Amino acid sequence: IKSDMKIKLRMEGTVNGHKFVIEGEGEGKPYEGTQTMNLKVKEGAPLPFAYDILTTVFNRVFAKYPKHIPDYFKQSFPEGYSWERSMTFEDGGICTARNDITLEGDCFFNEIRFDGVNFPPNGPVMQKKTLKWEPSTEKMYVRDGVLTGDINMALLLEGGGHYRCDFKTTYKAKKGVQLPDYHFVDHCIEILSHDKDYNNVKLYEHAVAHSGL
Amino acid sequence: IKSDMKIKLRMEGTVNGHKFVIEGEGEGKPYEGTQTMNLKVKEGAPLPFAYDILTTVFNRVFAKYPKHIPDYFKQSFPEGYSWERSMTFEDGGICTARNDITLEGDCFFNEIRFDGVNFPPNGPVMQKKTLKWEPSTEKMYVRDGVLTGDINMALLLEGGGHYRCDFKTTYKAKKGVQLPDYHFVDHCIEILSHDKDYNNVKLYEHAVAHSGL
Amino acid sequence: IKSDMKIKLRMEGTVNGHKFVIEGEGEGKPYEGTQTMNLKVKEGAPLPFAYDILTTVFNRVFAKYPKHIPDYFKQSFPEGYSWERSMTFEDGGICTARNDITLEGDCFFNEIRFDGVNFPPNGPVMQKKTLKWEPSTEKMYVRDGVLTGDINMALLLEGGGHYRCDFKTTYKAKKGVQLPDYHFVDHCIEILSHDKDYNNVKLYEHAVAHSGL
Amino acid sequence: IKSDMKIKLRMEGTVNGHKFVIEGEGEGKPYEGTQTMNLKVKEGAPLPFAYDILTTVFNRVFAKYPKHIPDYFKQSFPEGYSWERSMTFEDGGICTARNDITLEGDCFFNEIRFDGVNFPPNGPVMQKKTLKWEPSTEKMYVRDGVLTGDINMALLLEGGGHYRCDFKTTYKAKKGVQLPDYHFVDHCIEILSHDKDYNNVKLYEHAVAHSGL
Repeated sequence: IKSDMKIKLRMEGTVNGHKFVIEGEGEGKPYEGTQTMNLKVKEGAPLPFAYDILTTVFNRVFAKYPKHIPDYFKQSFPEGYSWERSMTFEDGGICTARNDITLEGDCFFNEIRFDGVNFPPNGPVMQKKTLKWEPSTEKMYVRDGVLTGDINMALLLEGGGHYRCDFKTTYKAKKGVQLPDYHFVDHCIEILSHDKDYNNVKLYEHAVAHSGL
Repeated sequence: IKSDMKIKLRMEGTVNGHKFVIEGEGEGKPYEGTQTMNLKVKEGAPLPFAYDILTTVFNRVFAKYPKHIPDYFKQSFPEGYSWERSMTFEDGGICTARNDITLEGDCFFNEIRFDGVNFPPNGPVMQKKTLKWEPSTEKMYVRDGVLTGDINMALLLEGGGHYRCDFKTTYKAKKGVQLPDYHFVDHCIEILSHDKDYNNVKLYEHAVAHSGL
Repeated sequence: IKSDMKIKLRMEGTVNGHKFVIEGEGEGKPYEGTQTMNLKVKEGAPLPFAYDILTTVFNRVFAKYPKHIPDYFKQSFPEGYSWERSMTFEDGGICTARNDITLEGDCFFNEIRFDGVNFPPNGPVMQKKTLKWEPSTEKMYVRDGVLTGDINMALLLEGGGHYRCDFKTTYKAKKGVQLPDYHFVDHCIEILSHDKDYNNVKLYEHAVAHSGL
Repeated sequence: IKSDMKIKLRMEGTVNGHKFVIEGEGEGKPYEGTQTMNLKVKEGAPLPFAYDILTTVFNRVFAKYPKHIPDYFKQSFPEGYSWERSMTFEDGGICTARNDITLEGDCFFNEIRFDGVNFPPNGPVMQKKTLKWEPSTEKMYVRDGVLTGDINMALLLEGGGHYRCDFKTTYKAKKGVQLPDYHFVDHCIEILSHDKDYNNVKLYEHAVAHSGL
């Protein structure tokens, strides 16, 4: 894991019955906790739901970990790691997602599956009324020998107000690593640019681990 | 929809990272609320998780509806209907599932996707310690012009005790149908026979709609 | 526990900051699974929230248990039992409640505490837009040597539609009793009459235990 | 609200049927985001449950708010504010709590009610196996004209591992105040000293508001 790394991904999913495929190519700085990616809808264009529900699915290797907190993710390579996540929205929408992350040369490959169910037809996801995710702080703790992260996430909505989602992600190293004590990862994710129907999206994330107050 | 109907299905899914395909062929009696199916694992054998998590995913057409409760499901054909479901287990395991149900001649075809995440590695699902689902009563109510069913489900476990799961299923007719008032559907599902690793399973369900006490 | 029993109760609670006391006197038939009660607001009249949230707090002794299902509740007397319940509404409202049930002569005394928080100010509870609870089926199972009941409950709302609440009640006998296997209790509760601000309410419940389909 | 303020409180509650009263006296620095309190069990000693479940119930006035984030709490006085909270533990334990906060001279008075239900008898709360709350980051957002804070909280347990609780607190000013945009409050709470059965406890909290990464 070098100061500069490339990223490639493929997501296949279904949300509200709508099948899609998205591919991404980007780059990031693992030790600065930053990454940027260009994403293209390859099947199912135009997506009928809020693109924002996908974006946090598009790798905690890209998080700046201070010396005092063991870095579960960077420690996991070359073998790498996978994660699974549930996203429980406050109106009963539920998404499941996974990523199997491999490293070849200077490039992370991401094999992703995303599924979304029970979104109300007049809700902000199906009506595409989301603006952005707010920054967040993920709570990281060991459970059954692997790392779990829980996050209170919120989408800022058109015309004001927020739409809440609770994330639970289970991260699993493919080798033994030094496990961290309870800690936090601050995140900020943003769509830098997109075209009209989000067929093309440029995405960015900054993340930094810390020990709280 | 005749007194006797055939059923065919294909499920593709991933649970705990493990990819699989299962195909099923069966028959049922829509007006008696009964059905039986033979299921075969076509890819991913042997499944590393409790087969029981799948079984309720393997069609509320097969539910005996009395004259006084509009039958959302039978009314929906020939066009048919689809459903989406989240299954929230008490230990944080979450599954998402969907079925798109079509009718050709005397045969229902079921296109199914199933995804499971966040199952604890020492839990009853990953350790295959489930015996059966208990019978249940699904609560059916209209929400946003479509039908929602919520169920408090429980797996009876090896060595006693239960493992709870909450189902929320959204059922969507592909045409206009007379919508029912709040009602119930009693269910009982059972694996009639299986081989050692559940590569072959014979499954049965009985369901009856009612208006409660 | 005779064919006819009297009931007296006192509830103290706070909902949305509003303190109240309600007292009740009634009668029921334990073996027929029926009871009726007259309730009077003694402090905090007029209640600023939907009275319906209280009613299921105003004793599973009054449930008709068939010979084949051990009756945890009737078995518990003369010593009696207590219960605790959480009520999780779909809009984030949460109530907690408890009842300590004693028997003196032919009369059950009920010491009740009820607390409600996080109800949205424009929601159906604070705006008093509830009509009734729908009938329900409670799922009963043993957990840690005591009985747990889970219920998918729904309030029918003014102008149509439902408002969902999930009940979890833990029932604790004050002596050893034969524990039942997994079973169900059907319920129907209804306000028979009330005055304008629900200062006076006549309430009824019918409940019957069964083994499902 | 001065650089130094006094605090007095009274909590009445019931957890697992066990009634108690606790009184507290302390002091804090509202603009430094710190406070300390001495708490005494006045009724129900010795408490049969983990004292830690109470501690975050023992005032966001004591949070350091930077100039760029409107301070909902400090703005609310002299009239003051109240809050309600639900605490949803991962094993089904649920607590409800409220605080009505008044200011007289240099002293905040806190009228508190706390109720806890559905705690498993062999769980860490009833078995008193909690060590401390981990630091946290509360997510603050406006909803229905008032402020809501959600927190992923975790108790560190004896012998390792964590026990998760999700907090939702609704904060209500008793006058009009400038409402803040989405923000965060970092918290750290600690028991500085206690006697054997927690009849006497010295408690401390540090909290700082921020805008995330």
